[PDB]
Amino acid sequence: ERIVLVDNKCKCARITSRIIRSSEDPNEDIVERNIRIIVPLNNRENISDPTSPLRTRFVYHLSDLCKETCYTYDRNKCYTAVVPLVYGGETKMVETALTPDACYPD
Amino acid sequence: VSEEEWNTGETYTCVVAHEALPNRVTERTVDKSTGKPTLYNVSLVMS
Amino acid sequence: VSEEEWNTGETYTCVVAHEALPNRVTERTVDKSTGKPTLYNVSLVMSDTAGT
Ligand SMILES: *[C@@H]1O[C@H](CO)[C@@H](O[C@@H]2O[C@H](CO)[C@@H](O)[C@H](O)[C@H]2NC(C)=O)[C@H](O)[C@H]1NC(C)=O
Ligand SMILES: *[C@@H]1O[C@H](CO)[C@@H](O)[C@H](O)[C@H]1NC(C)=O
Ligand SMILES: *[C@@H]1O[C@H](CO)[C@@H](O)[C@H](O)[C@H]1NC(C)=O
Ligand SMILES: *[C@@H]1O[C@H](CO)[C@@H](O)[C@H](O)[C@H]1NC(C)=O
Ligand SMILES: *[C@@H]1O[C@H](CO)[C@@H](O)[C@H](O)[C@H]1NC(C)=O
Repeated sequence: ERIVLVDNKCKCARITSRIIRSSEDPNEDIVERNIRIIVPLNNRENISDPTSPLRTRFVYHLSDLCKETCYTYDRNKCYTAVVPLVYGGETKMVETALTPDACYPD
Repeated sequence: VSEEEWNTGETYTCVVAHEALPNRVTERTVDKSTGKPTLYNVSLVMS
Repeated sequence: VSEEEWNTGETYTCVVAHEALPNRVTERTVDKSTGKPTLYNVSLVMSDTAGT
């Protein structure tokens, strides 16, 4: 029986807990808080704006996410950044999708 | 008490005096690590 | 070759000529970064907790 305390989707923290049960006796059960953080290793300060360089710092405040920028992309919401595309002398300002198969129109 | 004094790890004994006690007092000591030994299962995956 | 030559990145290609080969030439490359299994630099800090 694993209970999920909090879960920040775009940070991918997944703070969970479970009470392991030993033989019946005066209480010696080990309470544990189990987290599973997926570091990107390739994302930027903005995951949407390509101009920002690679981010080395990886900040994970547990209390801040239990209750802004983050590292992991989401599969539900869209990340759209404005991008310039030029054909000839003039230019047209167009949208783009940073990641594929995430929130394509249906 | 101030939190910085708590972070220093004082004895912080609570002496309770009563007639029924065999020695007429009884105190307990709290500390920064007075509870479980708190063993860590820390792991780091690089798959 | 000198050691300092090996320290610097050089192709140092080896060419083998034989009639039985399809293109008759076999080329192989080697340098300082050839092979070199990945080096890990785990520098972990754990004493900042100080027992909660
Ligand atoms: C890097 O992150 C900053 C965070 O503030 C962003 O700047 C603004 O982000 C909001 C979020 O959608 C946009 O509506 C604004 O248009 C952004 N500002 C500008 C000037 O574009 C943005 O993602 C990045 N910063 C910049 C300067 O591009
Ligand atoms: C921590 O260990 C327990 C086993 O006692 C396991 O059930 C749990 O999944 C582990 N946590 C994570 C994040 O894998
Ligand atoms: C860490 O310590 C606990 C306490 O005994 C142990 O159960 C666990 O297996 C240890 N982790 C590893 C990787 O051995
Ligand atoms: C965590 O500790 C438990 C002991 O209850 C152990 O069985 C488990 O393998 C540990 N988790 C690891 C080593 O990832
Ligand atoms: C390995 O880590 C140590 C400790 O942080 C550091 O001093 C050293 O420069 C590192 N070696 C590298 C990055 O090649």
